[PDB]
Amino acid sequence: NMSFVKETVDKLLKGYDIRLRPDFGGPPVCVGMNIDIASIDMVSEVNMDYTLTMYFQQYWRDKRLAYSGIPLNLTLDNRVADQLWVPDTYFLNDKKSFVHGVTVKNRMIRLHPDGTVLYGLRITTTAACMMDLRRYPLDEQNCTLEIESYGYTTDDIEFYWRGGDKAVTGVERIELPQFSIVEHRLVSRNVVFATGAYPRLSLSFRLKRNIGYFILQTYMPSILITILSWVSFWINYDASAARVALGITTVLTMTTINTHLRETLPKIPYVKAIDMYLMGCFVFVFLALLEYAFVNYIFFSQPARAAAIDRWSRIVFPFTFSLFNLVYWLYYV
Amino acid sequence: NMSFVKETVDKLLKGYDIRLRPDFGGPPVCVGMNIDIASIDMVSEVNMDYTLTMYFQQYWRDKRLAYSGIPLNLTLDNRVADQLWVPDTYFLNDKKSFVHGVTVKNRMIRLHPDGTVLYGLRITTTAACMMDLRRYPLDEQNCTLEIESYGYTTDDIEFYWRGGDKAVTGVERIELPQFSIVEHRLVSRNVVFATGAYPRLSLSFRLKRNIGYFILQTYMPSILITILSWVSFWINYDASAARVALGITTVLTMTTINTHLRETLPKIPYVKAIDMYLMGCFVFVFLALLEYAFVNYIFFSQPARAAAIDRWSRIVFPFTFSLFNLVYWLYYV
Amino acid sequence: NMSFVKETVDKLLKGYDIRLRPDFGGPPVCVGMNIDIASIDMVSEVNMDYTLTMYFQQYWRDKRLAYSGIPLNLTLDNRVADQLWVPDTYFLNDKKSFVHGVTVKNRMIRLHPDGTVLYGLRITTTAACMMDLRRYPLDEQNCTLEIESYGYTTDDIEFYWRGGDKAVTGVERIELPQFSIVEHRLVSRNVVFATGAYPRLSLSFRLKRNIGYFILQTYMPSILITILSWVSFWINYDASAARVALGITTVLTMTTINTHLRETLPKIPYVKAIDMYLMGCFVFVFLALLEYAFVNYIFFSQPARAAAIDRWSRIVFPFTFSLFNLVYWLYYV
Amino acid sequence: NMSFVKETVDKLLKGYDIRLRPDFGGPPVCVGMNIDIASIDMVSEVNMDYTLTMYFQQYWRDKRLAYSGIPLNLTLDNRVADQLWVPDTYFLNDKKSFVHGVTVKNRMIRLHPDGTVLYGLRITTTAACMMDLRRYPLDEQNCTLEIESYGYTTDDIEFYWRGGDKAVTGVERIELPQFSIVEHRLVSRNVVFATGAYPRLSLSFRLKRNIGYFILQTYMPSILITILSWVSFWINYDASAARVALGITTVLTMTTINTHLRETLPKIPYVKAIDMYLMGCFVFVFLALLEYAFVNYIFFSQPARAAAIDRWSRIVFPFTFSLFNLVYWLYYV
Amino acid sequence: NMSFVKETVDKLLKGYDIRLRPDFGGPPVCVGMNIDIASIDMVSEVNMDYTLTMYFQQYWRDKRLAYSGIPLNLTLDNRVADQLWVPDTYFLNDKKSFVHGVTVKNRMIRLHPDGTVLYGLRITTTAACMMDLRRYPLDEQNCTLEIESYGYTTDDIEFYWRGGDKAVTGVERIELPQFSIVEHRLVSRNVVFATGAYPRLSLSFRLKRNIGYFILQTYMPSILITILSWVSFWINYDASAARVALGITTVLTMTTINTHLRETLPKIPYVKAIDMYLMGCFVFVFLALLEYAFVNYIFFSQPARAAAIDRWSRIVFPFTFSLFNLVYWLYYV
Ligand SMILES: *[C@@H]1O[C@H](CO)[C@@H](O[C@@H]2O[C@H](CO)[C@@H](O[C@@H]3O[C@H](CO[C@H]4O[C@H](CO)[C@@H](O)[C@H](O)[C@@H]4O)[C@@H](O)[C@H](O[C@H]4O[C@H](CO)[C@@H](O)[C@H](O)[C@@H]4O)[C@@H]3O)[C@H](O)[C@H]2NC(C)=O)[C@H](O)[C@H]1NC(C)=O
Ligand SMILES: *[C@@H]1O[C@H](CO)[C@@H](O[C@@H]2O[C@H](CO)[C@@H](O[C@@H]3O[C@H](CO[C@H]4O[C@H](CO)[C@@H](O)[C@H](O)[C@@H]4O)[C@@H](O)[C@H](O[C@H]4O[C@H](CO)[C@@H](O)[C@H](O)[C@@H]4O)[C@@H]3O)[C@H](O)[C@H]2NC(C)=O)[C@H](O)[C@H]1NC(C)=O
Ligand SMILES: *[C@@H]1O[C@H](CO)[C@@H](O[C@@H]2O[C@H](CO)[C@@H](O[C@@H]3O[C@H](CO[C@H]4O[C@H](CO)[C@@H](O)[C@H](O)[C@@H]4O)[C@@H](O)[C@H](O[C@H]4O[C@H](CO)[C@@H](O)[C@H](O)[C@@H]4O)[C@@H]3O)[C@H](O)[C@H]2NC(C)=O)[C@H](O)[C@H]1NC(C)=O
Ligand SMILES: *[C@@H]1O[C@H](CO)[C@@H](O[C@@H]2O[C@H](CO)[C@@H](O[C@@H]3O[C@H](CO[C@H]4O[C@H](CO)[C@@H](O)[C@H](O)[C@@H]4O)[C@@H](O)[C@H](O[C@H]4O[C@H](CO)[C@@H](O)[C@H](O)[C@@H]4O)[C@@H]3O)[C@H](O)[C@H]2NC(C)=O)[C@H](O)[C@H]1NC(C)=O
Ligand SMILES: *[C@@H]1O[C@H](CO)[C@@H](O[C@@H]2O[C@H](CO)[C@@H](O[C@@H]3O[C@H](CO[C@H]4O[C@H](CO)[C@@H](O)[C@H](O)[C@@H]4O)[C@@H](O)[C@H](O[C@H]4O[C@H](CO)[C@@H](O)[C@H](O)[C@@H]4O)[C@@H]3O)[C@H](O)[C@H]2NC(C)=O)[C@H](O)[C@H]1NC(C)=O
Ligand SMILES: *[C@@H]1O[C@H](CO)[C@@H](O[C@@H]2O[C@H](CO)[C@@H](O)[C@H](O)[C@H]2NC(C)=O)[C@H](O)[C@H]1NC(C)=O
Ligand SMILES: *[C@@H]1O[C@H](CO)[C@@H](O[C@@H]2O[C@H](CO)[C@@H](O)[C@H](O)[C@H]2NC(C)=O)[C@H](O)[C@H]1NC(C)=O
Ligand SMILES: *[C@@H]1O[C@H](CO)[C@@H](O)[C@H](O)[C@H]1NC(C)=O
Ligand SMILES: NCCc1c[nH]cn1
Repeated sequence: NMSFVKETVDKLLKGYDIRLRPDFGGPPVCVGMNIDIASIDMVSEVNMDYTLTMYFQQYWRDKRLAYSGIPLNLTLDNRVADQLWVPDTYFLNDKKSFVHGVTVKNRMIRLHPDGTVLYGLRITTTAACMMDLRRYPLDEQNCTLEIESYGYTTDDIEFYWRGGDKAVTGVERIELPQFSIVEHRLVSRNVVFATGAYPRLSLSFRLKRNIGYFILQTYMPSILITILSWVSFWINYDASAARVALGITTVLTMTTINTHLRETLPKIPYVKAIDMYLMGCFVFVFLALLEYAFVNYIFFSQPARAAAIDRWSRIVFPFTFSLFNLVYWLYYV
Repeated sequence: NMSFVKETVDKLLKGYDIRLRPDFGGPPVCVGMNIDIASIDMVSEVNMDYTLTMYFQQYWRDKRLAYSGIPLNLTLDNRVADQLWVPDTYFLNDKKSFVHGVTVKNRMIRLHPDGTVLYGLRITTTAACMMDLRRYPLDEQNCTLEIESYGYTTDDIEFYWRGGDKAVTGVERIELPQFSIVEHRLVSRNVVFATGAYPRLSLSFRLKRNIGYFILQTYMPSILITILSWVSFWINYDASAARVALGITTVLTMTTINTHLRETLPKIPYVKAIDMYLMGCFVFVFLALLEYAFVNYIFFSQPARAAAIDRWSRIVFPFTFSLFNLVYWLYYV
Repeated sequence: NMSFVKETVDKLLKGYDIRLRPDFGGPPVCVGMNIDIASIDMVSEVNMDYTLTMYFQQYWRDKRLAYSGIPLNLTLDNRVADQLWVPDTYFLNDKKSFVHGVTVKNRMIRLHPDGTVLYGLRITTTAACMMDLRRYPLDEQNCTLEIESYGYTTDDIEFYWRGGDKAVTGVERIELPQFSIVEHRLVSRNVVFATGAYPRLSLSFRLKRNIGYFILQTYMPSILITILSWVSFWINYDASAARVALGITTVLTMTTINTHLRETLPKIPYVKAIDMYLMGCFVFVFLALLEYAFVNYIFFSQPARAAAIDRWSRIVFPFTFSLFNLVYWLYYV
Repeated sequence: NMSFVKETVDKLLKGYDIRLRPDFGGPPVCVGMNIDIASIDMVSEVNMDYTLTMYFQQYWRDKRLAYSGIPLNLTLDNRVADQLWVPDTYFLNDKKSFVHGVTVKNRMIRLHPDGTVLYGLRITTTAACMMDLRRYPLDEQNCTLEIESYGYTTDDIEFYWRGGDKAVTGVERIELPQFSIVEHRLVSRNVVFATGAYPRLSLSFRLKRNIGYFILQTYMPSILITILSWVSFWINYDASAARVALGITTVLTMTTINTHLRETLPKIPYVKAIDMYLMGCFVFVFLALLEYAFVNYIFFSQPARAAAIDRWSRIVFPFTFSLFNLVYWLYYV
Repeated sequence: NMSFVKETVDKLLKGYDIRLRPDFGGPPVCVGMNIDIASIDMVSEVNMDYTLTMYFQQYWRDKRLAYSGIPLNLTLDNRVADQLWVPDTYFLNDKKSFVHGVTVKNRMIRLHPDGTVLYGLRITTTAACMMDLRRYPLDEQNCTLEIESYGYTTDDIEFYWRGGDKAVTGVERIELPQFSIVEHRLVSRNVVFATGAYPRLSLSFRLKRNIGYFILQTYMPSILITILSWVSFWINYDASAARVALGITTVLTMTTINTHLRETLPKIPYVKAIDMYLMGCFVFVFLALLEYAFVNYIFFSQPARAAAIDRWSRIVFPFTFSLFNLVYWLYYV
C-alpha cells in the first residue's frame, strides 16, 4: 500500500531535526564503512596523485528513523538524503573529488525497520600520494586513502570497517597498466588535534612498478651507444678523422637520446636513478673521446706508448663500465 | 482548453510522492531503454576511454500519472521532471558524464493516458575502456557501455531493451577515424552483489583498428633500413667510405625512427609488438655495423678470413632477419 | 506608475502554467530565431570542432502574456525567465556550451502588448565539425550549427528564420587568424525520427585555409635542404669524406625536420599533403646519398661511367624534383 | 537597535518588485562604474586573450530603497543582492568570467539613506584581445575591456565612469613579466543595434613587449651561427672535408634552432618579424655553403678565380649581413 | 533529550537576521583566524602561483546565538552554516579557490554556551605569487597569502591571529621536492582604500630552491662540452678536418642542449642566470672555433706564431673559463 508507506515516511520525517546527530548528548554513533573499488583510473608522478573511483557506503543507526508495521527495507529516492542526517565523512588527502550525477546523483538511501540506515555514493576522487622516486623506475610506492569525520570528535562518532578485513573489495580486479598492487591494508585509529580526537580510517596500497618497458626502451639505447663508443678503440692507428667522426657521432647521439628521453620522462626536478645512469654513460663516452685525444697527441712522438695505451683502454673501458653497471644494478635492486 | 489540461496536470501531481517508486511494495517496474548514438568523439588509448554522445530514453509506467478525458499525449516541459519519479539509472563504467543544458536542459517528459512515461536525456559520457594493446596496431578492441540501477534491486526494477536488437540506433553512422564498428551487441542480465541482485544492460562495440597508415608508415622504414644494412655487406675495400656512410646512415636513421615512434605514439607503459619489432631491427643493424667493424679490424691480418666472414654474413643476415620476421608475424597475426 | 505595472505583471503571471506550451492542443507555436555572431574563438582540427560565441534570440507569441494599458515594450529582469515557458531549443552538434553569467546571467526577456515574447541569450558553444584533412593545409572545410527542438514535434512548434537570409549577422566581422569565411547559408527544414517530425535550422560556414605560414615554415626549408643535398654532385668524387658528410648531414636534417613537423601535427589516420611533400623530399635526399654510394663503389672499375653518372644526376635530380613539385601542386590545387 | 534595523530593512524589501528597474516608465537609471584592477594574470597569443582580476563597482539610485531614521550606511550581507534589482551589466568581449566564491561569494551591497545602492564584485575575466603579431616580438598591442548593458537600452539605463579618468585604479601596480602598460584610456559612448541604443564603456590598455629575452635567446644564437658560417672562407680551399662539414653543420644547427624556436614560440598562422629574420639567416648560411660549392667546383681549372671569389665573399658576406640587419632593425623600430 | 536541544536551537534562530552583523551599529566584531596547512600541491613559475590546501577556521562571538540550559558545545551539521551570519573573509591574491564537497561540504559549525561561534572550512586555493627569477635556478622566493574582509571596514570587523605566532600549524610538515620552506611569518595590519580601512592578515613563506638536480643535469653537460672544445686544442693544426669537425660538433651539441633545456625548463619570458651561463659556454666554444680558424689561416706563413698561439690558448682557455665560473658562482652564491 503506497499511501500507508507515504504516511509512515512522513511520520518519520516530521519532527525530525537534520541538524542533530543521532543520540545527541549520548553515546557516539558508530558508523561502519564499505569501499567497493571500481577502478584506479591512473597514477601520476608529475602531480604525485592517483585517481580512484569507488562505491563508498556508510552504515549507521538513527533511532528517529525507525519504523514499525512494515516488513520491508525502504530503498528511498536519493533526494530524501537531503532531508536526513548523514556523517560528515571526508577524504583527508583528496584534491578533487565528486559524486557522479548521471542520470541522477549516484546516491542510495536504504532505511531498515530497526532504524538502521545505509547511505551509498559513487565517488571519483584524486588522492595525493607523496612518492619517493629516488629509485625510479625501480621504485615501490605506498599510496593511501584517508577517511575522517570533519566536524564530530570521537565523543560523537566512531568509524569502523564493516566486514573486518574484507570491508574493501575490488582491489584484485584493478588493472593498472604500469603498477601491480602487491598488498592492501585497512587501518583504524584515532588522531589528535587541538579540537580533540577524531576517528580515522586508512586504505593503503603498495604499488610495484613494471620495468620491462624501461629496460627495452631506456637502458638498451644507452648501452648500445656505449658499445659503439668502445668500437672506436679498434679503428686503425692513424685515423685522425674517421675515428674522431665516430666519436662525434657517438657523443651527438648520446646528447640527442638524453634530451629526447628526458622529454619523455616526468618533469619532476630532482635526481633519479635513470638520470644517474645516463650521466654515467655520458661521462664514459666523454672519457673515451678524451682517451682518443690523448692518444692522438702522444702518437707522433711515442707511437709505441700510444698503441699500448689504446690496447689497455680496449680492456679497461668495458671492465670499468661493467663494474659501474654492476654497482648500479645492485645499488637500486 | 489549456485550463482543463492544467487542472488535470495539477490533479495528477497533487499527492504525488517522488520518494516512492511506482507500484511500491508490489511487482518491480519494468523500465525499457533506447539509445540513439549521435557520435563518438574519440577513443583515446592513452587514457583508455571513449567519449559518447547519445539520446538516452527510458520508458516506464506509473499508474499514479494516468489521466482521463484527454485523448492525447502530454509533452510536458522538462522542469516537471523534477517533480516526478525517475529511475536511478547510472552508467557503471564512466569517468565523467553530463547532461547538456543549452538552451534548456536537454530533457523530455512525455505522458500517455495509461500512465506511460517517456523520459529522454542527451548525455555525453567518457566511458572507460581498458584496452589491450599487445597486438598493436593490429589488435581488435571491445569497448562496452554498462547501464545499471543504483539503489533498487531486481525486486523493485527491471531493465530491458525496447525494440530488441533495434533498441540502439545510429551506430552505422558513427564516423570513427581510426576504427570501424565491426559489430555492436546488446546484452541484458542480472548481477549479484552483497546488497542483492541488480539489472544490467550492456552495449558493446568491437573495433578493428585500420591497418592502413600503420603498415604504410611504420614497418616499411624498418624493412628498408634492414635492407640497407644488408647491402652494406657487398662492399670491397676500395669503397670502404661508402660502407662507412651506409652504416652510419643506418644507425642514425634507426635511432631517429625509434625516438620518433616512441614520442609520437600513445604513451602506454607496457611493451607491445611494434616496440619489439623496432628493437629487433635496431639490434640487427647494430650487429651488422659490429660485423663491419670486426671485418675492418681483421682485414689486414687475414684478408681471406675477413672475406669469408663477409660472405657468411651476406648469407646469414637476410635469412635470420626473415626467420625473425616470420616468427614475429605468426606470433602476432 | 510602478505599482500599477507590478500589479499588471502579477496578474499576467497569476495562474500561468509553465509546463504547458502556448496554444496547447492547437496550432503549433511559430518561433523565429536570430543569431548575432560575436566571434569564432578557435577551429581545432585535433578535436575537429570550432568554438562560436553568439547572441541567440527567440521570438514567439504567448497570448497568456498579452497585456493592455501600457503602450511600452516591457523589458523585464532576466530572472523572470524562470517563470515563463521558453522553447526547448538545443544545438544538435554541440559538445560543451554554456551561457555567460557575469555579472548576471546574459539573458533578456522583452514582452510586447500583443503577447509577443523576445528571449535572448549569450551562448558560447563548441560545435563539432568533422573535417576532411586529405588536402591539408590547402583544405576547404564546411562547418554547420544545427538548431532543433528537443521534446516538441512539428505539431507543437515550428521554427523559422526571422528576417530571412538577414537572420544571421556579424559574419563579416569575424576575425579568423588562419581561415577566411567564404560563404554562409541558412537552411530551414523538418527531420523525421521515430518520435515524429522535428523542425531543424542549419547555419553553415565554408572556411578556406591560408597557406602562407606553411609555405614559409615548411615548404621552403625542405626545398632548400633538398637543393643543398644536390650540392654533392658538383663536389669531386675523390673527396669521399666531404660527400659522405654532406649526405649524412642532409639525411639527419631531413629526419629532424620530419620528426618535429609530424609531432606538431595531429594523429589523424591518413596521409596529408604536407606529409606527402616531406616524404618526397626525404626520398630525394636519401636517393642522392645512395647515388653517391653507388658512384663511389663503381668509380674504381669504370671512372668514365662514374663521371657520366654524376653528369646525368646533375640534370636528373633537378628535373625530377621540378616534375614532382609540379604534379604535387597541380594535384592538390 | 538591531531589531529596528531589521524592521527598516524588511519594510524596504516588503512589496519590492525585483523584476522592474528603478524609476520604471520614467527617466533612465544612471549607473556609475569603478574598476580596481588587482592584477593581469596572463596574456596568451595562442588564444589571443588576457586574464584580468578586478574589483568591479556599480553605483545607482533606487528611491524604492530610501530609508530614514538611521544616519548610517548599511553594509548588508552579499546574499541580499539576490533580493535587489541589479543592472544586467556584462562584458562584451569576455570568454570565461566568474565571481570568486571563497569563503563567501565576493560581493558587497551598501545602501545609503537617500536610496543609493553600491554593488561590488570581484571578477576574473578572460577577455578576448585580437593581436596583430606582424611585428612579433617587437609589436605593441592594444587590449580592451568592453562593458555593456544586455537587456536595458539607453531609454532604461545609462553608463558613466565614476570619477572621470580616476575611475580605474591599480594600473600602475600591474606586473606583467613580458609587457609594460604604456597607457590606459576610458571611453563612454552608445552602440546602435536592431533593438535600440545601448550604453557602452571601454577600458583600453596599450602594452609594449619586452625584447631582452628575445635578443638573448633568439636573435643572438642566429647571429652567432651566421658569423660562424663565415669561418669557411678563411680555410684553405683544398681542405674540402673541413669546409663542407662547416657549411652543412651550420645549416643543420640553423634548422635545429629554427624548429625548436617555432615549437617554443606561440603558434600563429601567419608570418612574423622573427620568422623573417630566421629565414634571412638561413638564406645567408645557405648562400655561404653554395658559394663554397662553387669555389670547390671551379678551383682546379682556375685557382686564381677561386681565390678572387673567396676574397670577394670575405668582403661581401659580412657586409651584406650587416646591411640586412641594419635595414631589418630600422624597419621594425 | 534531543527535542529540548531542537527547541533551544529554534529559539536561537527565531527572528535571526543573517543580513546584520553581530553588534550592528556598535563595536566591531573580533574575528580570530587559525590556519592548519595540509600541503602545498605545486609551485608554478610559468603561471607564478602556488596551490595551497588548508583548514581555515574563524572564531567570533555572536550574542544572538547565546543559549542557556545546555552546558555543552553544540557541533551542528554544516548546513546550518547557511542560516547564520559568517564573515565575508576572502583571499586577496587568489585565482581559483573552492571548498571541498565530498562527501559533504567540508565545513564545521560549533556553537559555545557564551554565543561563541567556530566556523571551519577546508579550502584549496591557487594563490598568485610573483617571482623574481633572475637568480633562477638559485633564487629564494617569497609567497604570501593575504586575507581581508571584502565588504566590512575596520569599524565593523577586526582580524587577528588566534594563538599568537602559533596561529598557523603544519608548516614543518610541508613536503616540497623542488623547494624548501625556510621561514613563515604572520602579519596583521590595516589597509586604506577609497572606501575606507580594511583589516588584513598575511601568511608569508620564504622558499629556497634546491640546485642539485640543476647542477647534475644542466651545468655539467655544458662544462663537459666546453672541456671537449678545449681538448680540440691539443690536436695539431695540420689536421683541419679533425679540429674543424670537433669544434662545430661542440657548437651543435651546445645548441641542441640549450634548445632542449629551454623546452624542458619553465617558459618564463625574461632572462635568468642559467641563460647567462649557457650563453657564456656557447661563447667559449665559439671563440675556440674562431681561434682555430685564425691559426689555420696563419699557420703556413707564420708556423712559429701559430704554434705559440695554440700553446698559449691551451692555458688561456681553461684559465679564462675557470675565472668566468668563479665569478659566476661567487656572484650568485
Ligand atoms: C603505508 O604507510 C602507512 C604509514 O605511513 C602504513 O600505515 C600503518 O600501518 C600499520 C599496520 O601495518 C599501523 O600499525 C597499526 O596501528 C594500529 C592503530 O594504532 C593506533 O591505535 C592503537 C589502539 O587501537 C594505539 O595503541 C596506537 O598507539 C595508535 O594510536 C594498531 O592497532 C595496530 O596494532 C597491531 O599490531 C600490534 C602489535 O604491533 C597488536 O598488538 C595489535 O593487536 C594489532 O594487531 C598497528 O600498530 C600504523 O598505525 C599505520 N600508520 C598510519 C599512519 O596509518 C601503511 O600500512 C603502509 N602501506 C602498506 C601497504 O603497508
Ligand atoms: C565484449 O566482451 C563482453 C564480455 O566481456 C561480451 O559480452 C558478452 O556477450 C555474450 C553474447 O555475445 C553474452 O552471452 C550471453 O549471456 C546471456 C546472459 O546469460 C547470463 O544469465 C544467464 C541466466 O539468465 C546465466 O545462465 C548465464 O551464465 C549468464 O550469467 C545469455 O542469455 C546468452 O545466451 C544466448 O545463447 C545461448 C546459447 O549459447 C542460448 O541458449 C540463449 O537462449 C541465448 O541465445 C549468452 O550466453 C555474455 O554474457 C556477455 N558477457 C558479459 C560479461 O556480459 C561482448 O559481446 C563483447 N563485445 C562484442 C562486440 O562481442
Ligand atoms: C555544408 O554542407 C551542408 C550539407 O551537409 C549544406 O547544407 C545544405 O544546403 C542546401 C542548400 O544549399 C540544402 O538544400 C536545400 O534544402 C531545402 C530544404 O529541403 C527540405 O524542405 C523542402 C521543402 O521546402 C523539401 O522538399 C525537402 O525534401 C526537405 O524536407 C530546399 O527547400 C532547397 O530547395 C532548393 O532546390 C529547389 C529545387 O530542388 C529549389 O526550388 C529551391 O528554390 C532551392 O534552391 C534545397 O534543396 C540542403 O538540405 C542542406 N543540407 C542539409 C543536410 O541540410 C551547406 O550548405 C554546406 N555549407 C555551405 C557553406 O554551403
Ligand atoms: C585601442 O583601440 C581603440 C579603438 O579600436 C581605442 O578606442 C578609441 O579611443 C578614442 C579616444 O582615444 C575614441 O575617440 C573618442 O570617442 C569619444 C566618443 O565618441 C562617441 O560618442 C560621442 C558622444 O559622446 C559621439 O559624438 C561620437 O560620434 C561617438 O559615437 C569622443 O567623445 C572623443 O572625442 C574627443 O576628441 C575629439 C577630437 O578627436 C573632440 O572633438 C571631442 O570634443 C573629444 O575631446 C573621441 O572621438 C574612440 O571612439 C575609441 N574607439 C572606439 C571604437 O570607441 C583605444 O583608445 C585604444 N587603446 C588605447 C590604450 O589607446
Ligand atoms: C614577503 O614580503 C612581504 C612584503 O611584501 C613581507 O611582509 C612584511 O613583513 C614585515 C615583518 O617582517 C611587516 O612589517 C611589520 O609591520 C607591522 C604592521 O605595521 C603597521 O601597523 C603598525 C601598528 O600595528 C603601524 O605602527 C605601522 O606604521 C603599520 O601601519 C608592524 O607592527 C611590525 O613591527 C614589528 O617589528 C618591528 C621591527 O621590524 C618592531 O619594532 C615592532 O615592535 C613589531 O614587533 C613590522 O614593521 C611588513 O608590514 C610586511 N609587509 C606587508 C606588505 O605585509 C614578508 O615578511 C615577506 N616574507 C618573509 C618570509 O619575510
Ligand atoms: C533487509 O535488511 C536486513 C538486514 O540487513 C536483511 O537481513 C539479512 O538477511 C540475510 C539473508 O537474506 C542474512 O544473511 C543477513 O544476516 C541479514 N542481516 C542481518 C543484519 O541480520 C534482509 O534480508 C533485508 N531484506 C530485503 C528484502 O532487502
Ligand atoms: C501517443 O503516443 C502513442 C505511443 O507512441 C501513440 O500510439 C502509437 O500509435 C501508432 C500509430 O499512430 C502505432 O503504430 C503505435 O503502435 C502506437 N503505440 C502505442 C504504444 O500505442 C499514440 O498514437 C499517440 N497519440 C496520438 C494522438 O497520436
Ligand atoms: C524535552 O524537552 C522538551 C522541551 O522542554 C519537552 O517538551 C519534552 O517533553 C522533553 N522530553 C523529555 C523526554 O523529557
Ligand atoms: N531531436 C529530438 C530528440 C531525439 C531525436 N532522436 C532521438 N531523440
